[PDB]
Amino acid sequence: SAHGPSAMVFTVIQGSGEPTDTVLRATTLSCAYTAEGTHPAPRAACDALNATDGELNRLLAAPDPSLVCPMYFDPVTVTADGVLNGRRVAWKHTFSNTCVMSANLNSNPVYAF
Amino acid sequence: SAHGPSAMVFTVIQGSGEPTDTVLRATTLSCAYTAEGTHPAPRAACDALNATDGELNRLLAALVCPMYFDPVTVTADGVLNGRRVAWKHTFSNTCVMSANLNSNPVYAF
Amino acid sequence: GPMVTVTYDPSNAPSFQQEIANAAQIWNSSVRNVQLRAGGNADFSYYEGNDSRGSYAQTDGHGRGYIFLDYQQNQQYDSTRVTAHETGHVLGLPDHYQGPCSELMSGGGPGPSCTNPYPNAQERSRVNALWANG
Amino acid sequence: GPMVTVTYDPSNAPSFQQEIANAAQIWNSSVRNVQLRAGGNADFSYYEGNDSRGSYAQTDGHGRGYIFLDYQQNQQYDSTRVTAHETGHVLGLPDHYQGPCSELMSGGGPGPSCTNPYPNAQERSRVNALWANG
Ligand SMILES: [Zn+2]
Ligand SMILES: [Zn+2]
Repeated sequence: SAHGPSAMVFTVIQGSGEPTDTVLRATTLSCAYTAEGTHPAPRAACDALNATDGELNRLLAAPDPSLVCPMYFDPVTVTADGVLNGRRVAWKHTFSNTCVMSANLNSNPVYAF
Repeated sequence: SAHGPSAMVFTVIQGSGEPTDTVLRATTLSCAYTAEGTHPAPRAACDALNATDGELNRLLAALVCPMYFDPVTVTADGVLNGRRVAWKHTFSNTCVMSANLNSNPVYAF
Repeated sequence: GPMVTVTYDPSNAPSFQQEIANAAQIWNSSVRNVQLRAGGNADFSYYEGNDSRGSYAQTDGHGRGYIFLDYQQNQQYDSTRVTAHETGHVLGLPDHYQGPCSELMSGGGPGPSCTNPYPNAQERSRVNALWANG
Repeated sequence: GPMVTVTYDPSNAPSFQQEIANAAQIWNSSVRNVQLRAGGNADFSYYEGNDSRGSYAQTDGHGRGYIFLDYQQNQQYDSTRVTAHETGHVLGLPDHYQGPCSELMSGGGPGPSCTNPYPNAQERSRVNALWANG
């Protein structure tokens, strides 16, 4: 329920999230009096980030219940690092494959980059 | 070495860099065809970041500082030349931090 | 009468004495369940200086914490809207960046041209709900 | 003639066929120790799409890797300067963001008004030097 300014880096990585793994996409986001960063939709992204109430696992609280995904393995990892509500944070989540990622995140504005 | 785009978050934290520690300052930086971010001097920042050649410890290049204990940390997280990185360094005090960094444009925020 | 009176310390923000008073006047005349009062052993405080991040608030959302007002930002954006907006966070309101100028909690979202310092109907209702039982 | 002929694949960038061709002509007429081949089983490739980061290059700096050209950025910045600039990274040149428009490797640093796609004599010579024995 704590409120503070945020300055974050979000990334999507091809694989388990190993050091040599390819960074498919990344973007920056800053929320204070203004919503800015390299994020294509900062206003929407900052609002979506604040909805988690500090728990970034809540970026996965609303999955696509109808999207039927294959049960194969082609791992994809999402990350979030920086300042979240005035406190330094580090979070990552690896999905079985890209479908599983699409379905779980369900077009959350934070990862809409 | 290897060249790629960079997207970083830099911070200065009161203390050792623990989860409950107060963030004194933070900024974002992005280097690709354009140097941008919330950094007050992105062009200078991006060139200073690329000078390290992947090793962020190269940001530390050493007047006389008093010996008082009041720790402070500098952190860097994100994408550096297309690879995900996480770095931090703890100084005994702010004077020692300024002495080691010696106005490196990366922490000029 | 208010269910709660929240004390604020404006002494550490001498350059924003007027906008801090303006914010308290705007909120006191907008909500009934909570009132703001200037004082010493304050629940929350106002600070000023320079931060590359601009103005912000570090709060629990229930009267405790602090508000930092940046010099450069308050020269580009309306100081009273900035101060009233940040005071809204200490009263428990979140940001709604996608909101219009009529929404005080949209902050800097609608841009620097936006000068409205007053909370809308929904905002006034939300703060009354939050301070209803103290 | 040149020491090395580097093959590029422009097939995954159909919207930038003209600017890819211009970049190769700019570099082939600017350096003598290295030359760029129209296509085949290429050393490096061109891609296009949408990236919040804009256009960039992921390369070892010695002819291998790839260049990504962003749609929105190439509408705001000169497409030929963007393409020639990034081709410079595959040729082993770094960025010099603080540099002027006369410096091709300053990229987007001097702003969108900058349209110069040609590397200055210092850039041209470093490239000739990096491919002399390499
Ligand atoms: Zn706010
Ligand atoms: Zn470049």
